[PDB]
Amino acid sequence: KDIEISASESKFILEALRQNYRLDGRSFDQFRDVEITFGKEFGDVSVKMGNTKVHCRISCQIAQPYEDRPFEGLFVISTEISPMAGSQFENGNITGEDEVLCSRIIEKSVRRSGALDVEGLCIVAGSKCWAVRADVHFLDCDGGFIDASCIAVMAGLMHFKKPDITVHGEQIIVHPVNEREPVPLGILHIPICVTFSFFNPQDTEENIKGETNSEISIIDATLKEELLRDGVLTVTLNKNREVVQVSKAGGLPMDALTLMKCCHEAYSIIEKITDQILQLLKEDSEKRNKYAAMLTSEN
Amino acid sequence: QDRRRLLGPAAAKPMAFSNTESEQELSLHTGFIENCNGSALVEARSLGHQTSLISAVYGPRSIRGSFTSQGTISIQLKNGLLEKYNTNELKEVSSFLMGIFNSVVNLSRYPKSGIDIFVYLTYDKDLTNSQISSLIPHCITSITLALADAGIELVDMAGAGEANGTVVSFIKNGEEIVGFWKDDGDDEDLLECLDRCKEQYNRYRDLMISCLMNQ
Amino acid sequence: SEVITITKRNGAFQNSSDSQIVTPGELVTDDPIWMRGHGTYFLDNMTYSSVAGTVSRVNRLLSVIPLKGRYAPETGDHVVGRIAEVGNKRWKVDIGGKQHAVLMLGSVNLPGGILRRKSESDELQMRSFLKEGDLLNAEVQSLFQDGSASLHTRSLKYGKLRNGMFCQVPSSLIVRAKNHTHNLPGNITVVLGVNGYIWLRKTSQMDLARDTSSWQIYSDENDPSISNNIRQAICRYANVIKALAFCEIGITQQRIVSAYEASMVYSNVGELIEKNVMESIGSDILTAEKMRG
Amino acid sequence: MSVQAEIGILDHVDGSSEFVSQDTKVICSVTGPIEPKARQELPTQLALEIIVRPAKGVATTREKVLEDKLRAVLTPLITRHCYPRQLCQITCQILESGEDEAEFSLRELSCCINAAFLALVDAGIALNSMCASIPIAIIKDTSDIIVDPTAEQLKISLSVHTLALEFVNGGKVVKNVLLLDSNGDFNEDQLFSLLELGEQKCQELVTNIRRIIQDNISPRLVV
Amino acid sequence: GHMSLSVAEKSYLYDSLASTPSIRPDGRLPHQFRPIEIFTDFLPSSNGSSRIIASDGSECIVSIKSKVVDHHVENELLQVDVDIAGQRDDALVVETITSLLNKVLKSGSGVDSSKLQLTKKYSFKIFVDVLVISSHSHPISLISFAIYSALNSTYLPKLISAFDDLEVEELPTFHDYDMVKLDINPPLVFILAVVGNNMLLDPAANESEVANNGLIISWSNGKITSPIRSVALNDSNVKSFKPHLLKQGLAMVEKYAPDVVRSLENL
Amino acid sequence: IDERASDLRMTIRTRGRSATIRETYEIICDQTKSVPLMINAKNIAFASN
Amino acid sequence: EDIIANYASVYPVVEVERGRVGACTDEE
Amino acid sequence: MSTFIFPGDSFPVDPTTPVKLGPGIYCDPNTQEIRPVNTGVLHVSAKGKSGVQTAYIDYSSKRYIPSVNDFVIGVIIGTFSDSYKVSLQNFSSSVSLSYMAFPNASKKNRPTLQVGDLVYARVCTAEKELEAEIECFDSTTGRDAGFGILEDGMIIDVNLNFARQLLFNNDFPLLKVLAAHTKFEVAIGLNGKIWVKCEELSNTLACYRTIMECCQKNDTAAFKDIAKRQFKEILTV
Amino acid sequence: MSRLEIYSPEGLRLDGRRWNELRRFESSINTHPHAADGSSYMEQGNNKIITLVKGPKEPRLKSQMDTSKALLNVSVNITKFSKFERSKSSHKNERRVLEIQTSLVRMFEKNVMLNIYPRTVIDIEIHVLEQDGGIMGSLINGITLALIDAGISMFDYISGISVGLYDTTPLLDTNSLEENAMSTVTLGVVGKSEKLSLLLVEDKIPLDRLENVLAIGIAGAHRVRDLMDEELRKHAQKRVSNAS
RNA sequence: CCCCGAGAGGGGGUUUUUUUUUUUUUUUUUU
Repeated sequence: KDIEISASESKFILEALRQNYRLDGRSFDQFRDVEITFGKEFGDVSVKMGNTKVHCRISCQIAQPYEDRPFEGLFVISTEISPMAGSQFENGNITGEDEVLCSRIIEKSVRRSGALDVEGLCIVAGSKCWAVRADVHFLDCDGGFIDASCIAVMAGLMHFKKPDITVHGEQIIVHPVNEREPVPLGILHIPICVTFSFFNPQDTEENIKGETNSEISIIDATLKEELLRDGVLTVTLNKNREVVQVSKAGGLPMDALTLMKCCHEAYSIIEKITDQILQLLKEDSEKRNKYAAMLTSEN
Repeated sequence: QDRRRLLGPAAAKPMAFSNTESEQELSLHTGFIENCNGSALVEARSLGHQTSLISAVYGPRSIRGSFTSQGTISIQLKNGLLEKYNTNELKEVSSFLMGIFNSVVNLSRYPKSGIDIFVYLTYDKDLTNSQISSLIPHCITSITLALADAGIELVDMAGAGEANGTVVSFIKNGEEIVGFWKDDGDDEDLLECLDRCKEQYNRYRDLMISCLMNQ
Repeated sequence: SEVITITKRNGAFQNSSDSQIVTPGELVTDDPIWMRGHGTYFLDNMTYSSVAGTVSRVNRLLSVIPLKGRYAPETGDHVVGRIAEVGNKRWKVDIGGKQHAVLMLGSVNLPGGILRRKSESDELQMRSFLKEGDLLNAEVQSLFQDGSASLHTRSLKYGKLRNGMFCQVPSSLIVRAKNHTHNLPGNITVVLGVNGYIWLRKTSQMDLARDTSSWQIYSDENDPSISNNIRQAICRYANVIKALAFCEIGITQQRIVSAYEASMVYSNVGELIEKNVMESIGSDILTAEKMRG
Repeated sequence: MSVQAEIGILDHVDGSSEFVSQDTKVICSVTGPIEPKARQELPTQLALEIIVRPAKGVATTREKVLEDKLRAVLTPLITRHCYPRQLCQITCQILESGEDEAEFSLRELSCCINAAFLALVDAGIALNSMCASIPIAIIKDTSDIIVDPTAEQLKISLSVHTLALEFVNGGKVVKNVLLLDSNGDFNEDQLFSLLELGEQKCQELVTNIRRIIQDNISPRLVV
Repeated sequence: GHMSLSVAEKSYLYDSLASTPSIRPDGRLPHQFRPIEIFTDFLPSSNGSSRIIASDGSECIVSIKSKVVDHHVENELLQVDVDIAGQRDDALVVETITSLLNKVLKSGSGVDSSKLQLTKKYSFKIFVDVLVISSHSHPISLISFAIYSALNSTYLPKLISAFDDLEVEELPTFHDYDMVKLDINPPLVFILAVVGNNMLLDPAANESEVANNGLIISWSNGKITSPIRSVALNDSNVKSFKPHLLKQGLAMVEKYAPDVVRSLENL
Repeated sequence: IDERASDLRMTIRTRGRSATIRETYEIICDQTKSVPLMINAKNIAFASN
Repeated sequence: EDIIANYASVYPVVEVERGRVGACTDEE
Repeated sequence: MSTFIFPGDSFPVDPTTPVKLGPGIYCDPNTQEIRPVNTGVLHVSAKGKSGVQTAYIDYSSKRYIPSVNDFVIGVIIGTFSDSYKVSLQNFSSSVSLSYMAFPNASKKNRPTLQVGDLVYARVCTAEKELEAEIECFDSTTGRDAGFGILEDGMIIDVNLNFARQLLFNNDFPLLKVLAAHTKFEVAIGLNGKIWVKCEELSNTLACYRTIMECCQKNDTAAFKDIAKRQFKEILTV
Repeated sequence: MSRLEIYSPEGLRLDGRRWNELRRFESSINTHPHAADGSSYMEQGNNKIITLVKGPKEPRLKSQMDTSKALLNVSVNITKFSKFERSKSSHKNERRVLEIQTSLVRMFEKNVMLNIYPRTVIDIEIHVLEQDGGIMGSLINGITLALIDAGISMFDYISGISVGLYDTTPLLDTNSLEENAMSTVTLGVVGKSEKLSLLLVEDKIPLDRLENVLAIGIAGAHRVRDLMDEELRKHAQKRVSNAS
């Protein structure tokens, strides 16, 4: 199912960019306000960027590690799309170009990067371990799925707490949360994705052989801006001033110095976002403790 | 494990057990599957090996893919309840069977049509307290019965026989050959196999005609 | 007697007048007066090539002729094609280009020719007249916007092919000419389609009348009486065409007959598929051409 | 029966909703009528594409049953003959089980029925009538019939029930019983006592739903 | 089949081939093969490799890799893997050829598996990976020639440790540089075409399209061996054949195979 | 299970520290002897529509 | 007790033959 | 405050009165009963209207369903012999626009439109079980047509209710509030599409942003004041 | 912690190369004339890649047909014998491979003039026979060469290269051993320009080092472009000489 | 806008099903 875009809409949105205008009123370098809401259970997190709505759920269960890695636990990230985010998405389409890319960006940002301490997921070596699962649910699409998911996964992992397990011999003793408190996960670093969208205001000839560069780049594009772009760049960083991953899979040829500028611009955003996540986690912890005190008092 | 089936827990391991010429008779039945156009039940019992397989013919039905002056035929073998064969080996027999019935089925009478023949290897017991070669003649018997039961035109009643890993299918009173199969076996034993298989071919053809008529 | 020829090689995957040349992205000129044609693209004054080939200057029209590429239909070409599909009131035929050519029901000469009244029925029943897989002569009547070709067979010269065998060479080895149907020694006739599709058949009465029944112009039936020599002649002619193609040398009616008589040195025909004979044959064709100058 | 629902929360869908009972939270979306795939096309009626997504993991055969039962409820509700050769996509994303999903799927099914109905209302699709669904359970020591049971109550239950009724005439007349999914050990007397008490709580639910629908939709319309 | 021909072309080809003096479209004799080119030892990462090019552009690449296995638990010591470009892994043609080839090169049928044994417990598992880049007919004989060439230029690692696990039980250790050439006798697979009463070796694309039937005959140790399979080269002109044709085919291979092997076993 | 199967624990080494994977006992089914399944016959229902 | 946590089940794979080839139907 | 209705509720009007059924109301082909199938406000026309009362239900919706005599904004997406393939709304069934119907139409004469063009078109025929047909010139138009291409400008997505109010209701302040700031043209489609153009892009953009904000809030009072903040922000640069 | 001298104090690497030198780069055009319209055999180090371009031609399904542009498809076949240790499973449906195929398509969609071939399809089949680091860069060079051989119009060359970062040092054209011991950056450079078609970083890289690494890669990619251009004119010139 | 007749005729501009997920080397502080 296709999204029909008129010539008028194509010309208007592009011309607006030539006049430093974007429809939502943002700034070319302006990232959308990210809202993070935690549910009752640990690992339940809802991320909202403008109209974009994503929900992540962290879960874990006792499992056996692979033969190759007897000291490491299991960790998987699911990002199956559904027609709920729009009829443009086919139900279960996990092989489409954009889907596989998004799936690979998140994987290289969280899994491959070792954001989660999988070594601390091991209960007994080569026998029993924890299997952490991150399920991302794309509720409403207005662009920026990759950035929304990376925040949803990370906020969830940092908010999630696994039940205490004591092990004797073969036997496993899964302590319920009420009897003893659950244990948080180990996070080595906090990866954040920032996606750039590129627009060629002129023709291909002036992009390939043109002297002065004039390609437009905006941060965190909406759906309309996303459907009219000529190239995409997703750069992942952390507060430690290091690039976790960069992916410009083809698209509009872009100047190297411009791509470097984007990486430095993204670093200022990931700093604000990371601190934001941490603060919302503290307040959530203070909220749960204050209610625990008001529950014990009256009790 | 699988999101489309219930395969149970993954830590579970299948139960493994431990330790502490001959005449052949077969049973034939046709037209017991209302779901399709033609069907057959072929059961054979001999020595330390019995076989119960079911064939089902679906056609002639519509073909999306291309225009055709003549008909198109597909054969698929499925593993049954307990005995199992390699998918490759089942594909190979399927190809061997396709070649045989492309010489027997009057394809000219079914333009832009598809005849899909299924053979279910339901119950194959090995009681010896490439085994697929001994099942081949029974498949041809089932497919021939099913096609005739379906009302699909055949040039002649195609039957076969097996002798020392050699399988050869005959038509026209055994005068000509519609398929030749040979695994293992010995050297320079072609003439002996042809005679032994033609004897089985003749016996199977008589029982088939007897089944298509009297029943 | 040799059962087969196998050529072996170890440690390697594979064996291993001035004309202007250019590659994609290379600057051809900076004169804005030029009209940019195929194989090129431009930005203001600069004109860059859009393919790997030789720079061509005809009048004020700068273009770059590609080294390689599929057969490009021109209006009026004599092509040989195979019916790929039949739909509606049209025939779609494989020529060997980027797209299938179309053959409307209107263009073809229906059975009974002029005399028969136009029939509603024929559009429904066209497959019988023609069907998937059939070969035929056709002329590129017109061209579509993208470049696709519309064919027609409104002539006795054009129509369904029979009484022979098909073979194909790269379209670059066959150029346009006054006529592409030629009579050759051995009572056989060649049809050299500009698209590279070639048809070799037994010489018919029409082929003789060209340089000197309307109900059966679409019959699949091969002539009942076709001698072995005619058949063994076809095999010989076909091999030599493949030999000329193997040398990357464009076929000629003269080159073909010359090669056919020169190949008579070899007793068995099946000895025309070997490379040595082709390499030697190719050089023979070329040296004579050099002598002709 | 203190449920809470919101209507029209999604932007890129014709209709949506978010139904919450206890800890069971389900968000639903509906797009239609739209162009159907060839294999989906029905010459005279509307084709329903019904999808159920679990709170944890990927969709398995379990959700395939949730899709099937949800189909039995939504199919007669929609005036399908109004949309021949057309499609209506209905997607349910269960956000929170509110029950042990390894044992029960009771509350998730009822919440999906209520949410799907609300999403159909929001989308403006022709409906023959209204509908409400509640989960019910029985306890062996207690002998009680508990409407809208908690997760802890389900653990000690002898039978679990999903009841969905079709209401007309301002939510006062039970037109039919769209779905009754009874599982576990129970007798004939328990069944009708269940149906009697179940019908009461269902009727109360419709009344509450009618309130929610009017409260959300009326500001959009004009007087 | 692959090639598309009109009814007229097929009729002309059939009559020409079914003639008592069988006339091939390229002028070949009923036992003449078309010229092929073979490259070997171009994949240093593998133990052995080959690349065969036909005259019609048909190309096949074979790779040979080894792995130390316990022959007490690993029944099959030689695994053939076929990959035809443009075809699914579960395609009918792919699996059939895969199943067929594995039978041709079984451990105790047409291959001296003794040369793969290292110790009393461990042996060399041979992985024969086939990649068909292009093919216009049944590539079974094409692949066979490539596998042959590859297996005759394969070099395996040499063992150092003792060869008696049962007692001393030493861990299998190998030399750092020396490799022993794999001495083995790879079988060949010939494919024939049946047009009327004539039998043709190495059927061309156009020839196979009009053929009434076909034969797949294996060859090892200077004699005919299983697998022997009749095969429909096409599906529109398949007919039954007289038994004498079957005996003619086996006889035809039996006399022309050594000529092929001789040109293939060149030093 | 075998009374005393020779296969015991399998030692796996980490980056300095050592660990031992617990000995896996191979359970074997009897070729002949068998016990009937204990079904609550009071609960066996039969289907009708 | 008679709670559901103390009961097991069988894992069934039901296949219906209707002359088609492909993935598992919604019926199965 | 209005009199809300829900599907399966009793229909107020009596069968003794001749009633023309509009949107929301359904006449069962089997039981012949008249019953509401949509949720919203019931509107019944006053008596004396030529002896025929028109009853319908105003319900919230955003998925357009083609009805005869509707002015719609379509986008050319296709070429078919004898007509254009045009899409009213994403994922919806395509509509046909014949080559025959155009402002200075001729059978020989042909339209210059190129796929991707916006057309102001009227839907003359809307069969339920057949592809929608859109005509630029209408017989009802009787020699006057506003139909044809829209050049440049910007198009806006809008729910069917908001579009209907913008086209038929003169008390809707949206056009007026946008006229007291700048002068531009507007095409209004009943399929929930609004086309806006001005002389400068900044003004068209400002109009775009206002219409969306006003469509979102649906508070009639807000727009004149809401519009004022929007105009100001553009000059912010 | 590597016990091998990845970069010795003498400025020499494990294979003998210095910091700045490309690996034997041997191209080959028109390798499979009877199998594709365009073909290229790439040997960049121990990397061995067959690339086939089939088209522009008629789509096999009219459902998948664009009337404004050609359909570009790329399928990468990483063979089970590409790496020292034979992989048991296939990589055909591997997510990593789907991303590679998608990436390559997104690269050449903005280079190949698909607009001048409407209602056609361009199928690109790739077979990786041997792998030894920088396989992505080699894939890019193989497609660019094969596409040109097919006479398919494009705006410019696209050269691919990989650059590793061992500690401070930057290593051009890294092999499998170097990639296992450090983070690498894969760069696709359009023509002689500074514009990147593909920027690929999959492992951790300090933000301060990234700009310098890009600078090395772009310079190296320009050399790859020259080698590709050189071998192409050589093949062209001979053909012109013999044909004319 | 396109093809065929010399003058308002005729012919064409290209729609729909098939097959699951891994992935490389003796405490504490200052000394």
